[PDB]
Formats: sequence, C-alpha cells, structure tokens
Amino acid sequence: GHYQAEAALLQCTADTLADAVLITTAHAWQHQGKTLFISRKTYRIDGSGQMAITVDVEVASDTPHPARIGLNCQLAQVAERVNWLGLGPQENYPDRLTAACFDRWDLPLSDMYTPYVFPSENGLRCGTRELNYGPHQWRGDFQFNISRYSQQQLMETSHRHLLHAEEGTWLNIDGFHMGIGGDDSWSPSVSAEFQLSAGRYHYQLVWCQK
Amino acid sequence: RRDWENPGVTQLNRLAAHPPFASWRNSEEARTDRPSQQLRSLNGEWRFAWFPAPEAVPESWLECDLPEADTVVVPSNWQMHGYDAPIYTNVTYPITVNPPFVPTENPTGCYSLTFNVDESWLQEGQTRIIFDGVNSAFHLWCNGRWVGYGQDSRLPSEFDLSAFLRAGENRLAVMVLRWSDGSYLEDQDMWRMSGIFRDVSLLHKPTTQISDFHVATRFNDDFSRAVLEAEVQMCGELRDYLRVTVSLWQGETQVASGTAPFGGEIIDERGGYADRVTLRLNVENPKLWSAEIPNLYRAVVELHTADGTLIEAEACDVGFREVRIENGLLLLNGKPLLIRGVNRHEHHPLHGQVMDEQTMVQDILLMKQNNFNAVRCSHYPNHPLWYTLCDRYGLYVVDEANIETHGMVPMNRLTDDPRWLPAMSERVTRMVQRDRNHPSVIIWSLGSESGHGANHDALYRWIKSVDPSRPVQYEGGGADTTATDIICPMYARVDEDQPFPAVPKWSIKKWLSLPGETRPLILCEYAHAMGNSLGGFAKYWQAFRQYPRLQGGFVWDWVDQSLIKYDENGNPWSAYGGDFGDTPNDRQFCMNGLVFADRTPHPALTEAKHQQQFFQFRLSGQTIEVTSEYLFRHSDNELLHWMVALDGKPLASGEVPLDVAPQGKQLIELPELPQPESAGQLWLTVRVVQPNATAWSEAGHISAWQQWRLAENLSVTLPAASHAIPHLTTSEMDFCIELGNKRWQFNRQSGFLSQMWIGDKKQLLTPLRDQFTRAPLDNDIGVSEATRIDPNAWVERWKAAGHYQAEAALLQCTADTLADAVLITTAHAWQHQGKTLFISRKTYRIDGSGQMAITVDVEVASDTPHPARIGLNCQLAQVAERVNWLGLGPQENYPDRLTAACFDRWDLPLSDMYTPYVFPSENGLRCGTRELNYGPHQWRGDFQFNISRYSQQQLMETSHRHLLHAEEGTWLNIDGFHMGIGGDDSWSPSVSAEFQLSAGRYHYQLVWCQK
Ligand SMILES: OC[C@@H]1[C@H](O)[C@H](O)[C@@H](O)c2nnnn21
Ligand SMILES: [Mg+2]
Ligand SMILES: [Mg+2]
Ligand code: NA
Ligand code: NA
Repeated sequence: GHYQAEAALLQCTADTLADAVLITTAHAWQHQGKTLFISRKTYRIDGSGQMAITVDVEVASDTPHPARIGLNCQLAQVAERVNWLGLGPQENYPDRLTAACFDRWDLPLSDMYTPYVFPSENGLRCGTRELNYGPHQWRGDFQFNISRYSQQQLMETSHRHLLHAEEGTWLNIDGFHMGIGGDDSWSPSVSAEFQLSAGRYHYQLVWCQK
Repeated sequence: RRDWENPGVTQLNRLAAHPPFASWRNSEEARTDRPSQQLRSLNGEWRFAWFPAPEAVPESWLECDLPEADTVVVPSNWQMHGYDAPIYTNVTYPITVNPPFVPTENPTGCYSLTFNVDESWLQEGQTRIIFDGVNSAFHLWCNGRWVGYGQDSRLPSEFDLSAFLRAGENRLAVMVLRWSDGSYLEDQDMWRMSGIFRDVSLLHKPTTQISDFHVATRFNDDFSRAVLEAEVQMCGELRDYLRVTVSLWQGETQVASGTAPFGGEIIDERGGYADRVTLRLNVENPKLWSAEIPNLYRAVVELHTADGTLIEAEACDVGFREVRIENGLLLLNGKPLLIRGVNRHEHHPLHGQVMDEQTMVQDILLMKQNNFNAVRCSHYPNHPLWYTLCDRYGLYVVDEANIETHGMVPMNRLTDDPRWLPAMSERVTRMVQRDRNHPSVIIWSLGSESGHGANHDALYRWIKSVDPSRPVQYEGGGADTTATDIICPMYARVDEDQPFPAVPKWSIKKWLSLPGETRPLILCEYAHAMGNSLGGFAKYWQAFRQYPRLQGGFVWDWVDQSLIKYDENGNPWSAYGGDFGDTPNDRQFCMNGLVFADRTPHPALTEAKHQQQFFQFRLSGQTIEVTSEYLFRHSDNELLHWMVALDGKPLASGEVPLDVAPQGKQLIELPELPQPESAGQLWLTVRVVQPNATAWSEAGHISAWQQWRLAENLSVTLPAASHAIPHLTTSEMDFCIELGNKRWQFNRQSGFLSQMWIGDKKQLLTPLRDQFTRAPLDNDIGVSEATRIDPNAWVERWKAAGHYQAEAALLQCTADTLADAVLITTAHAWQHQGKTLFISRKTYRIDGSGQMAITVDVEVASDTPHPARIGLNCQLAQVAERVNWLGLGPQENYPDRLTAACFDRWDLPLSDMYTPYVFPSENGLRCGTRELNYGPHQWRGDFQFNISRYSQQQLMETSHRHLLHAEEGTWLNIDGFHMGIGGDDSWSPSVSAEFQLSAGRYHYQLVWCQK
C-alpha cells in the first residue's frame, strides 16, 4: 500500500524562540490500519531567513523496504539552469555512482531528465551538499532529481513521447534512495547493502533564498 | 662428547617407537582395557636438585642421593616449583641463534628416584623404562651405570633396563638439560619450560614379545562391507609353535577372529618377513566411526603357543572409518567433512605443561558442547591419553610432528639443510609409529612455521608411503606447497587478499580457484581469539558453508596460556610474558584462548558455538525450514523449542520434536500466531534442545538457536498532555531546569549536563560528555609497544591524530522555553594542534512528564582515522546491584561479533557486565539495546552500551586485571555507534570496512527518565 497510503496528522505545533520560530510535526502513513512510515519533523526559521528542516523517519520492519525516504514539492519557478555541489554531471544512483565525480556542476534543466523510452524514476544525482535552482538553495547531504515531470506522470506514462511538461518544476529531495538493480531485469536484483532497511533514518536540510 | 650440541646424535640406546603397550598376560584384561601388572607407574615423589649447567653436577650424584636435593612431584615442570623463570617468547628463540650450539650456562635439572623392583621382573623377560615426555634432552643412569640419551620433548623415550636393575632396591638418575640442539626444532609460541613433565613407567615384556602392530580398515563402495588388516611384528626367538590371534569385539560380542603362524607374504627376491604376520578379518555392516557417533570396536592381539598357552596380549580401540581426498574434497566415509576445529596447547595455569585426565576431559566436553568437532595438536604430539579420549568422545584430530623453527632466518634454514634431515625424521616417524592406530587421527601434520624445505618434501612422501590412510598437511612456505595435500593457510582472510612477496595470504575464496589449483582448503589457524576478539567470525562460517572446497578451519586458540602468580596476601593473579623476569618477552601474546586458563569461557566462545551449529534455519511465511548439517547421525536426540515475544514479553511458545535425516530438511508450520494489539516488535526465537544426557552433555543442553523479526506495529499514540511544565532558571553560570523534585543542571561554560537531582540526591559524579575513543583492545594495539611503535595499528593512528588528547571547545549554548518543555541547544568542537576532529551538535528536551530527550548529531573529519566509537559517557553516583535491558544479550556483544546474541529482556548482576580480560580493554558492550535500566534510571533509543565500576581511562592505564580498583559510582558508556573489534589476526588492522565508522555524519537520539 505504499502507493495508496495517506498521511495522518499526529502532531503539529508552533513555538516562538529567542531568534527563530520552530514548527514541530509528526505524520503516520497507513494502509488498512497498518502503519508503514512515521515522519517526525522540525522546521526552524530564524532571523537570517533560513529554514532548517530535520526529518526522522521510522519504517515498519515487516514492510517491504521503500524505494526512497525524502520530500517532494512542485515549485512554481521554472528556471533555465540547475547548479549543484555533488556527484555528476550525469545521472547517478547509489549502486551506480562510481563513474560520477564530486564537483560544482551547472547544466540546463533538460539535462536533469533522462529520456528513457519507457518513463520511470530518473535523473537522480547523489552525494549532493548544495542545490541551486532559480532563487532557491538547499544545503545538506542528500540525493535529488528535478524535472518538468511528476513521479505520478512518469509512473502513468508508457512512452516518453506522450509525456508533457507540467506547470512549474518538480523537485525530489531524498535523504535516502534504494539502489537500481541490474544483475537482471526479471527478478529482484538490488543487492542488500543498497536496500533501505535500517528502520530508522535521519536527514537534515536547510532551505534559503540567497 | 656433548651430545646436546650435536644434531646427528638425537638418542643413544633408545628402543624402537611403537603404539601403546601394556603387556597384559590375560586376554580378557586386554579386551576390557583393565590396568596391567606389567605396567607400573613411577609417578610420585622424586629427589630433585637444580644446577646452572651440567659441568656443575657433582659426580657423586650418580652413586647416591644429594643432601641438598628437595622432594618434588613427578611429572612437573621445574619452572613451576620456582627453580628458574619460565620464558614466554613467540618468534625470537629463547637462546642465541647459533646452531647446533646452546648456551654454556644451561639450566640443568637433576632427577633421582630410589624404588623397588620385584624378583619376578628380573628372573626372565624384559624390563624397560618409559619417559612419555622430557624437555628438552636427558641422560639416563641406573644404579650408577650409564644407560642412554634421548631428545624430542614430546614423544616417549624408552630404554631397556633389564641388565641394569637388581632385585629389591634400585636408583635412577636422570640429568635433564633445558637447552639442546633439539631446542632449535622446538620454537613453538608458548612458555619455554623443562623437566620430566610426562608420565614415567616400567614395562615388563616377555623375551618373545609383540614388538609392533598396525591396524587398517578397507571398505567397499557403500560401507556395508569391510576388511580389517592387522600386521603383527615380534622380537625374540622365532619358533614353529608360535601363533598370533587377532580378535575383534564389539562390546561383549566377538565379531571376528583370525589365527596364523608367523611368516609374511613374499615381499621381494629375498623372501618375506619371517618375524611378522598379517590377519585379515571380514566384517559385515560395521558400525562406522565418526565425531558424530564414535562407534568403537576392540582389537585383541594374542601372541601364544599352538597348544593354547598365552604368552602376552596387546590391544587398541578400532574405529571403522575411511579418510580420503577426492575431486578436491576431504571425505570421511564418503562424506565431505565440515571442520569446526580449534588449536589446543597443553597448558594448565598451575602445573604448567603437565597434563592430567580431568583437564583433558574438561576440555573435550567444553569443545563438544560448543559445537567443536575437530582439534589440532599445536604444535607437537600430545599426551597419549588425549588420543584415547578423542577416539572415545569423538573429535577429529590433527597429529602434528614436534618441529618448529620460526626463529631462523630464513624460516627454512634448518629444514632445507640435509644435516637436519635426521633430527626431523625421528620427530615425524616416531609420531606415526606411536599414533597410527587411533581412529581420531584423520590427518598427519609435518610441524609448524618452519618454512618449506626439501626435508619436508622427503618426510611428506615418507608418510604417504608408510600410511596412505591419512592425508598429510603442512602450512610452511606458503600453505600450498608440494608438501601438503590440503591448502592450510594461517589467518587467510575471507574476502581480502594479503599479497606478501614469496609467501602470499590470498583470500580463501580466491585461493581455491587459482589456475591449476584443485585441493581442499582448511585453515590450520584462523580467527585469533586474543582478548576481546573473534570479530568477523560469521563471515568465515558463511564462506565455509557456501564453498564446497572451503571445508572449515581450526580456531586459534583454545585456552589462554596465563600462569598463576601470588601477591603479598597469597592472592592468585593471572600472569603473562615478562611477569617472571623473563626477557626478551612477547607480553600478552600467549593468551589467545576462547577460554581462560581455568576454562571459564570468554564471550567469544558463544559466537563460535552459534556459528558452528549443526542445524541451519530459514523462515518463509510462517514455515520454519530446519536443515541438518550432520553427515551420519539422524536428529535422534533433538527437539525444537520456539517462542514469540513482543519487546521481551512472551506471547506464544511451542515444542516440536526434530526428525531430520543427515543433510535433510524438516518443515515446521507455526500455528496461527495471535496478532497482539500494542506497539512494538515481535521476535521469533527457535532453539534446539537435547532432551537426553549424552557422554558429553547434560540433559536439556541447547545445541542451536536463531531469531527473526516478525511483525512490527509502530507506535502512533501521542503521550497524554503533561500536567506540569518545567521551569527554567537562567544564570551567567548555569541553566537550571526544575520539575517536581527533579532538577537538571547544564553548565553554560562547558556545555554539558553537569548534574541531575532527585530530591536532594546527587546523580552524576562526572558530567555527561561525548566520547570518541575506547580503551585499546588487543586487536587495536597489535604488535605495537612503547619502544617499537607500529604507526599502522589502530591505537597508534588514534594516538597520533589526538583522539585521546582532544578537548571539547564550546561553540554554542542556548536555552529556550517552549509551550510544555525547555530546550537546550549545545554545540562542541574537539580539536588537536588546531585540527577540528569532531563536531557535536546536541539538543536536550525536557517536558512536563519529566522525560529528557537528547538528540546527538556528530560530524567527523574525512581525513581523521575513523573513531572507535561515537557516544556519550558519564559517571553515575548510583551503584545498583542489577542491570536490566531490552536488546542483544545476554553475553558481551560487538557489531562484528553479535550474531550469537539474542534480542530479549535481560536481567544480570552488574558484575556480569564487565569482562575480566587479563589484559584489560574496552569490554562488556551490548548491542541493539532499545531500553536500559539501572537503579532509578532508564534510557530508551537504539544504541550500544557498557556499564561497570571501571572507567575507560583506568582500563587503558592498567596492564593486568588484578590491579583494577572499583571506582566511586558507576561508569556508563552509551554509544550511538561502535567500531568493530577485528580478529582475523591480531598483528595488523583487521576491522573489516563495513564496521569502521566512516559515514562522516552520525545521528542518534536518547530518552532519559527516572521511573
Ligand atoms: O598468537 C600468535 C600467533 C601464533 O603464534 C601462531 O602459532 C602463528 O601462526 C603466528 N604468527 N604470528 N602470530 N602467530
Ligand atoms: Mg644432539
Ligand atoms: Mg611460531
Ligand atoms: Na564448505
Ligand atoms: Na600466541
């Protein structure tokens, strides 16, 4: 029920600090009264205007390990370039990132999308410490992709040529991402060390407008 | 003549070696293995006097006793009585390297004994004396006259005394030299002792006698039919009326018998052996011998006259088993063995190297109960009873020649020298000549750590030629030379290659498939069990299991070679190298055991027991699939015991008998498990139990166990909104958080929780601070010393980068008041010579319910040696009697050594949370702990911890356990992450990459409350 699971709100508080406001949330994702994922966050916005996101996810031991643990959102902005400090320049995933080098990379947006004839998840870059898009900047230690196509659209489209640019830009930021397999394409082939099975996962982001 | 400095003379007038004799004069006695009148022990009180060299022995000592001499027990090592210091040395010879010479100052032991000999023993027949072991060489006198000389301190020297003894009163004089040319061949890694340390006896044989006998068993294709073959040899005057009968009994039934006159078959142009006979008996459906079922038969060899009159009878146990290598596998009775072995030195903490029945029985039961099935005699032939015991209890033995020349440069200097061939050959040939009849001996070994030389090649072939029933192995000169049937490396890693020039240690999985290689691989020494070790043990056993030609190994080693010393109060403490004045020495390197000298198990032993299980399990749906790794036995004394528990609390249990064929499967369906309501993780635990006592275990003995995570219901129900709200008190010095009676002090200048209060009772003695180090284990130290630094060992990389000299520099301390809690945010940087090693960013969150939530986020500089741990520590004032925890236990367990541990609720006395490693190090950690309870305190999270009355600093600074003092209060280390412990070897880094803390950024969270 990973595709069907809906967030239930457990907690949502606000506090005023000396130099910041702190928002504290907690969600459960459930399916048939089974809890799959719990997501405990904090958001810390201070006088500098930086948003310090902290995410703490729990994953039921008996659910099949997730494909990723991350945040997504559709940005209004449509910028021409993408600029990041991390593994690149090409698409790279956890079990396929030896070819990529760590450096400051600047590409056009269309280079962040891989035109696989059969549409799927694509264009992830790993080991990213800084991501720049238009006015936005995310800092931390994550994996991300950024394209004009939602995961939903990719999932529902059987051919690349039938895909259409969505209004705004879809950003996928992941603390963690499952490996991609390949040993074959007819049985589970993602090796154990690239499966998201730790049970509890942590990642922290900082979102500013520089 | 100085025979002890001449390797061409290894004995004078010594009698031919042969298997165990008893010279029974009664068939039944021989059959039932009763004591024999013709075998008298001379063990007991002797007269001994020490000397500094032989030239200092007064010539009167041959003739009559020395008044200065003391009365001491024999056997013994005279080092254990205090006459000189036992020397511990590993590689470097205890003497100057100058072959064949020894030091002029040669500690000489003078043994004498006045004793009776009966009239009937001299009127006719032969009377010999037997010294089962004498270290390292000796001359023998009897009633003043000289008898002979003998070397090789691990095989029995025998001399014919017939013409020396007189009726009634007799006197032996045995001058024993500590050092001889033999000592060049005796460079094993152990204490270097001496004296008459094995049995002494008198054997009376008739003039016409059985002088030797060999037993062999050949089989058909399926082992339903067998021929036993006994060659019997004699000394004395041959006679046309002489006869031999070889009779095979199983228990009390006689299964087969053969009688024949002497006169062998024609062997060449000159005829045959007139003084020999071979008896061939058929045996249908023989009960086959194995470590699984040691079915023994009994062979009686009767020398007697045609008319019926018995002259004498000898006997041995016979196990029907075949040992061969075929298509690259070591088979026993057609089945490919999996060796769960161990090396075992002959060692006792009090008696030195003197062996006894009780200790050997002890060792075997311990080994067997811990799922061992094979032993290697490192590095010498054992006390003779040891083989009788392995024959009967069932252990596969590797019999090793008493040859080791580790100290030489190069290692094969003597073993490649033809002038050393003679000395070496006697050390091999006499081993085979003594031990070839024991079913437990499955493999002969040519010795240890003596490089590779043509002498090895010659002897290897010798064995193959004389005894083709057993494979031959030898490690030296690369572990895969032309002198070994089995690739038997020492400390070869599972995945990692170690490509040393000339003599590389390849990864065992790669080693097998090198171009042209076809033999089986069984490690002669692996998983160095020195102190807190055996990390990475699971990797070997997974590898053994997957690879058919990886057939196991022998762990190093069984028992710590620590000796007993006493302080001023007569209190006993365990001692190692250098503790006797002995120098140069290799300090703690003698204690590599899975057990302490007194046979107390190290935490490492249980890891072995688990990994070496004979039953393998998988879980699919709710089906348990039990797989038997037994080769011959059915699971005829086992029943499976499962239970399902939610965070410690038992929900359901069952009991199903086991009925698996060797190599077979059994499917077991768990009933519908009643799905519980409340949050937490369900855990299934199976364990295999033996309902009945056996020769080796008590009733109810657990032989195997495993766990799986079943369902988990994550926790989704908010904690009920607090009644009260904590109060902050600001101060230029402190932040003080109060709530009810409870108080929390955060020193604003250090940045740590300095003190906690319950009413007016102090909790903390030292404040709660991060810790990124541990007290170096042996595998952390390696071979690094004060005078010889090895910059590559873990302890030294940590030292040089300042991990131990690092001081916390406060970056940030702030307090904030929330709706229902107080929030402290702290930040620290640890530095050294201006290099930031670690950054620690924490938050403490104290709510109305009186629960404190710590959030730790550590950074580690990529270029600093990966830290030994990432955690928190403090000294609690409280000292309680118990420790209660929800996590892996019950015994000590580390990340790369936690497979044997089970998740459950564990209650133990505080004392059991400390492990008395003789050299103290970081110890007692338990992993995957979700809840810890100490007195009033409770910590929750997902962490590792250890808890004791010794600080990390004390354990670090103290050399022996007996010098540790309990400190005020209780020290607690709570690790978010802990480095592995290594142990593939103990002389280079051995912590596998996946167990080093290299992530860079680490996260853990705690909840601290007083329940
Ligand atoms: O416990 C030290 C061990 C032990 O002496 C072994 O017999 C030998 O293979 C060795 N080589 N280097 N260190 N060792
Ligand atoms: Mg000699
Ligand atoms: Mg050695
Ligand atoms: Na194997
Ligand atoms: Na050793």
